[PDB]
Amino acid sequence: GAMGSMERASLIQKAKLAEQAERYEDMAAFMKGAVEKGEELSCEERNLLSVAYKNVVGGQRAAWRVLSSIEQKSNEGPEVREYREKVETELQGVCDTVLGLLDSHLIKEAGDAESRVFYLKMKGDYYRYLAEVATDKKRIIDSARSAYQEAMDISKKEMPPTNPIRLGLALNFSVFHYEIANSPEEAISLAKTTFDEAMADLHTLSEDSYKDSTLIMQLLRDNLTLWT
Amino acid sequence: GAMGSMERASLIQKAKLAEQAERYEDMAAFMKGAVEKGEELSCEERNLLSVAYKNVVGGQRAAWRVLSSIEQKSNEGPEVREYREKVETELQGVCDTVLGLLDSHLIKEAGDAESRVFYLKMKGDYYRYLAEVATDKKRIIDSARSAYQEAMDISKKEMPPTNPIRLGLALNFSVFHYEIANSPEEAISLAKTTFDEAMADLHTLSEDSYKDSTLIMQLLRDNLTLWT
Amino acid sequence: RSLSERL
Amino acid sequence: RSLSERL
Ligand SMILES: COc1ccc(C(=O)NCCN)c2cc(C(=N)N)sc12
Ligand SMILES: COc1ccc(C(=O)NCCN)c2cc(C(=N)N)sc12
Ligand SMILES: [Ca+2]
Ligand SMILES: [Ca+2]
Ligand SMILES: [Ca+2]
Ligand SMILES: [Ca+2]
Ligand SMILES: [Cl-]
Ligand SMILES: [Cl-]
Ligand SMILES: [Cl-]
Ligand SMILES: [Cl-]
Ligand SMILES: [Cl-]
Ligand SMILES: [Cl-]
Ligand SMILES: [Mg+2]
Ligand SMILES: [Mg+2]
Repeated sequence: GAMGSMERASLIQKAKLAEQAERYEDMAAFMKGAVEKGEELSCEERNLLSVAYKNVVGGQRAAWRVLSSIEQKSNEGPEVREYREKVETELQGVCDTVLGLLDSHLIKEAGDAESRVFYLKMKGDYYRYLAEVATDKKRIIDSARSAYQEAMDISKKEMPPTNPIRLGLALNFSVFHYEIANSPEEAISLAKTTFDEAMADLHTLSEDSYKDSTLIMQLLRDNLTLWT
Repeated sequence: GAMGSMERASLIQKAKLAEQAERYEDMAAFMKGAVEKGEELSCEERNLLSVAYKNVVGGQRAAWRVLSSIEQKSNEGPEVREYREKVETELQGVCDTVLGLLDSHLIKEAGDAESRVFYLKMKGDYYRYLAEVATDKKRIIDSARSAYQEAMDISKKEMPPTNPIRLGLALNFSVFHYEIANSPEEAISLAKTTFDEAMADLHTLSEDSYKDSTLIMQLLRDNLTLWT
Repeated sequence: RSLSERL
Repeated sequence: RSLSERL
């Protein structure tokens, strides 16, 4: 690893600075270095990892989207395809790096539901990003589905319906159903059941937990509004 | 150069795609490659060069700003200084690359006022960016001032007061006076004289030129509002 | 496009 | 901070 020279704690500290500076590539490299130290991640540290790579891959997806749309209009010189391929190859590289970190060795060492569901959701997310770009695509979709399903089974056994990780997992799994798996009815059914079960569990939450959970439930409702 | 393999025209085409995709690092590398072909740049091509590097350096300045402020609060571990230094070193590298392109060999081949004033303004801008970060600083400031002054003398002889390059040059030169050279009165006097002379020349412009010029004159007025 | 879990 | 020439 490139960050083998820096203390674990200094990598985490600099990751938070990079976030403040909105330098998400630096942030990702710092958190990649922290992971490669070999110790498990705290809840805070896991979210720093996710925030960093989600911003990096997010800019890549947005760019791939623009170029792919330009490419498809020109099909209704080689430059548009070439550069779209470059961004695409770059996006796949970031996804493979994240999946590499999860496979070596964050997932196998994650024993608590909070950490294991988080990493398996993340694994589903980044196979979903690869899927958005693939054509191979069937196998990537199955890998995404498998990771999401494993995470769902654990969250249903081990987490209350208003747990933000469980809600975010269900939200993203329903996006997978709707956008990737051509299962819009499965997407709608999962969003409804997720929303309703969380609603019934809100009475157990504190003021702050209530805010955290309802914020994510609103995304479920927004999608249902767009989907129906 | 890294782009020695690609056609000049393909570099320009991909620069415009990178702009649409908001991939300004790619855009800068593409335009750097186009410059290194050795041919002079068209008006459009010059603005692509400026847009690309201005976005790259802009993100660096914004990040350096955040970290430097964090650093100074911690002075009223080495991590904050180290990472601020990394971003700073990275910012100086981009400025040196641009100044390198201007010195090899865009400026010496720029004969028209439109191109020569543009490159000399650009040279002043990127010495100003180095100045924001320097402490060496006196020499960098003088280099910025010298480039700006040379550009001003040519624009006054060769351009009408409403020329957008002349207005943008005067605007940025006044920012230099106010923010770098501790000459707030010189900044104010230049903004007033620039605004007034352009006002008198608007009657010569078309509808579209009128819009382009007044848009930049508003920035002069905004600064004067903040400065007085 | 469908809305994802936010950060 | 003072306003620069925009793109
Ligand atoms: C819901 O996700 C989070 C949970 C907790 C924290 C956090 O500060 N924990 C302190 C020790 N437990 C955090 C920080 C983030 C950031 N820097 N963007 S996300 C995020
Ligand atoms: C004022 O600066 C400009 C002038 C002209 C053009 C342009 O299209 N010229 C076409 C041939 N003359 C342009 C394109 C930009 C861009 N891609 N962001 S800036 C910019
Ligand atoms: Ca390694
Ligand atoms: Ca139906
Ligand atoms: Ca070279
Ligand atoms: Ca005075
Ligand atoms: Cl290694
Ligand atoms: Cl590495
Ligand atoms: Cl390695
Ligand atoms: Cl070379
Ligand atoms: Cl090179
Ligand atoms: Cl070189
Ligand atoms: Mg150590
Ligand atoms: Mg050629």
